Amino acid sequence: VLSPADKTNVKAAWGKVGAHAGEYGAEALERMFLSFPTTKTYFPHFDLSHGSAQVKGHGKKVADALTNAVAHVDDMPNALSALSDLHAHKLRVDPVNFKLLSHCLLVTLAAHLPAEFTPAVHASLDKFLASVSTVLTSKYR
Amino acid sequence: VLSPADKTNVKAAWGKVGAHAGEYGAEALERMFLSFPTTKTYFPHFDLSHGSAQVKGHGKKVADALTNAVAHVDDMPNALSALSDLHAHKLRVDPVNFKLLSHCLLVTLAAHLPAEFTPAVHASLDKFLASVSTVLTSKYR
Amino acid sequence: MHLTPEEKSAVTALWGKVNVDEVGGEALGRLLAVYPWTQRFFESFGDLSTPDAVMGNPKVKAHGKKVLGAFSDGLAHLDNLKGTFATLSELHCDKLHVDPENFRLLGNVLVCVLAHHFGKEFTPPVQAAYQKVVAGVANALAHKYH
Amino acid sequence: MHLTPEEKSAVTALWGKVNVDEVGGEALGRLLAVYPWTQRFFESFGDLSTPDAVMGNPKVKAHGKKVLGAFSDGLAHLDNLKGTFATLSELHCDKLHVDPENFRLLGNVLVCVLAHHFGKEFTPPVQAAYQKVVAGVANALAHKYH
Ligand code: HEM
Ligand code: HEM
Ligand code: HEM
Ligand code: HEM
Repeated sequence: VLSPADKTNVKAAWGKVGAHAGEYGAEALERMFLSFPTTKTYFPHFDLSHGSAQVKGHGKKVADALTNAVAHVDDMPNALSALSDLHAHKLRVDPVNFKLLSHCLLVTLAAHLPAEFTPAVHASLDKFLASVSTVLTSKYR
Repeated sequence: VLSPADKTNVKAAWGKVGAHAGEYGAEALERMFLSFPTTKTYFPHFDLSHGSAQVKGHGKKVADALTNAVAHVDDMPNALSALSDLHAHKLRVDPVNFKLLSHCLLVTLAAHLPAEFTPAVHASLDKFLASVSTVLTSKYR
Repeated sequence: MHLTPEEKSAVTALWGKVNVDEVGGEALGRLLAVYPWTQRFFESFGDLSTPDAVMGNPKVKAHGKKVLGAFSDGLAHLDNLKGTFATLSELHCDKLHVDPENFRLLGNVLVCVLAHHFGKEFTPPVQAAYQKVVAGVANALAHKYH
Repeated sequence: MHLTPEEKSAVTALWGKVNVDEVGGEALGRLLAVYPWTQRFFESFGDLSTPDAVMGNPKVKAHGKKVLGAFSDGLAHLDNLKGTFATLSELHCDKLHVDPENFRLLGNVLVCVLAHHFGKEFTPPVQAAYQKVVAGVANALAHKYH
């Protein structure tokens, strides 16, 4: 589980993203669709072209949800509940895909935060996102 | 998250394994080493030849653990806590291999218990074993 | 498909004895009940809320046979699963939008079912061979994704 | 390994900028720090207690460069990875007993490292070529396992 230092590293790094979080969400998804094309199977109704506005729009919905997880770092299972229902009952997304989203998020967080992406923080993020992904996947059956 | 109907099916199925826990345990490991040979890397000090005394030996240990899991079904995280400390701090086993053993358990239970392996019980055990695994790979970092 | 002439044989000899109607239906049935997120692709099949429902649904029973039938053609094309499945890959990717990861779930359920029908005969060595077989098949069903 | 020539260019073109001495050290170091279970493998390297301890251990940096030098061999042979790595495949299996999944993690941490150094230059499309190459390499390191 997230240790104090983990929550500390996570808040510092997320805080530097600040305003740019919406554009990171989109760079994130974009990296995902390009490197792991199977993920697209879930977005056949979106336009997945470089720059698509449906992709930026969604990018922001995703970052906004990571921000609110940081904000409630100590109560994530109840803070992300709705999202946990949506992905399990309506969208029905295979859990392996979440580890690919997370990996592209680190790549994204790493290409914009050279000063801040140390080993320890890299270890605190990986843990955060895995913990985000577990909650979101928690009600599959 | 195990429901009560889930818990009830498990208790039953295992109950019929009754005194063959071990034979099954060993069979499962044999099925695993053979179908997913990369799992052998965790047992370089074992005599993995067919019908080896170590595999069986080890078959039981694993089975007795599942039996304790079933009996403490509502409170696994405490009943398997030592085992967790073991698999994470000492053995350090990559969490993927857990899915491979589980599948080899189901396949063994399926081949030995025709009548009890209904699709409902199949689905139950599948959640049951994955629940053991989460608990066994939870103290990792 | 690094299959040994002995593996190639093991598979082959045991399929011969398979009742395709029953197995196919059961694989699909179990697939949908154990890993219920797959129900998403089949909303037009009707009541798929409980195992007894999923297992009793005749559209499921019928699609199952078709699936296994395409599995059967594959065993007869073991050295070129890709060509044998190209067109199926595209359909599943381009028209149906199915995540290939389901393919693996199907192969694994598929193997469970077989050990349920043949009991003692479905030995570790036999399983081992089939595990390569279903994995060659999922990878071929997902070979033309883009 | 479906590598298109653009993908080859992107890959080759970029790798020509890597100070392998340093990146290999960073990668191995990070592998050991973000997933400390891997440590089970290098008890002979001394202090691995904390980030700094890991990141600055000279047996780590020295090992990092040995690994990366082998990755480079690989990029000079993207058409026979399985051939390039067969002896390093046997080694890792028959003598070091290393689960191949660790190859996958290393691969991904390396993608992370590449990204860290080159910033905007690691464009989405570039990463994508890389994810294939590290996948290729991991399969090639996995092949002679038995
Ligand atoms: C950190 C992991 C993830 C988070 C925080 C996240 C969050 C969200 C959020 C906030 C929404 C918008 C909900 C709304 O409509 O009100 C959403 C929807 C959605 N997400 Fe996720 N998601 C994650 C991972 C995934 C991945 C792995 C997939 C599968 C590739 C995925 C696919 C989708 C899809 C298809 C929608 C519906 C979009 C639409 O039809 O407009 N998400 N998610
Ligand atoms: C289904 C979940 C699993 C359970 C319940 C389980 C159970 C056990 C038990 C009871 C022990 C004995 C510890 C003792 O000495 O008292 C053990 C040890 C061990 N386990 Fe697991 N196991 C599981 C999965 C796995 C996984 C997937 C692997 C790796 C392939 C694994 C590898 C090992 C190894 C290498 C030992 C050391 C045994 C020796 O050297 O004698 N186990 N396990
Ligand atoms: C053994 C691997 C699989 C094979 C061989 C297979 C094969 C087939 C075949 C032959 C068709 C017939 C369509 C036609 O004749 O034009 C079909 C349809 C379909 N497959 Fe699969 N499939 C497999 C796995 C999956 C699974 C894992 C999914 C996800 C749950 C899936 C989803 C579908 C859907 C939604 C259809 C169309 C159903 C309809 O028309 O109502 N398939 N498949
Ligand atoms: C790119 C993937 C990898 C490559 C190219 C690679 C390559 C190498 C090479 C060239 C050696 C030196 C061979 C020798 O001493 O004869 C080596 C040694 C070793 N490798 Fe890997 N390796 C990779 C990934 C891994 C990872 C993920 C692990 C496990 C964490 C690992 C474990 C080891 C160990 C334990 C040694 C011997 C350590 C020692 O010298 O005491 N390798 N590796």
